[PDB]
Amino acid sequence: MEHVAFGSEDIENTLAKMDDGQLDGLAFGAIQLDGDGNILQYNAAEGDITGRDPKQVIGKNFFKDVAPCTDSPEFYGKFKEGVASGNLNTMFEYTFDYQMTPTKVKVHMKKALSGDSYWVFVKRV
Ligand SMILES: *C(=O)/C=C\c1ccc(O)cc1
Repeated sequence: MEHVAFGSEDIENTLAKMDDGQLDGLAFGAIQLDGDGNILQYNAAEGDITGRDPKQVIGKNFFKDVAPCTDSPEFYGKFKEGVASGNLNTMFEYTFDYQMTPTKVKVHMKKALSGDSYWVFVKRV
């Protein structure tokens, strides 16, 4: 494992160092998105929760194609405000139900340490 706790204060500094191999060692799901919603990285833990094959979702649009259940003011709306503002740090519960057994999760969205990239972290609740 990669020892990083969900919701740590400096999580973006810790994950700046990890390649896809390392992101697969996290105990929670991690998605890296550009400012458009396109998927840059998708770890193994997220695949275990949603059933998606990480390698097959890279390059798709998260809100339009892969996870349309998050295309709502409660998820996408917050993301788009964060991108626009250039700052984002929010945590909330959500239910993932597109093409899967409805699953309650905790979501943490936060701006990456890198210019136009944004993290989505997920864990079961
Ligand atoms: C609603 O969109 C649920 C499904 C889903 C699929 C993949 C990811 O990463 C999140 C949510």
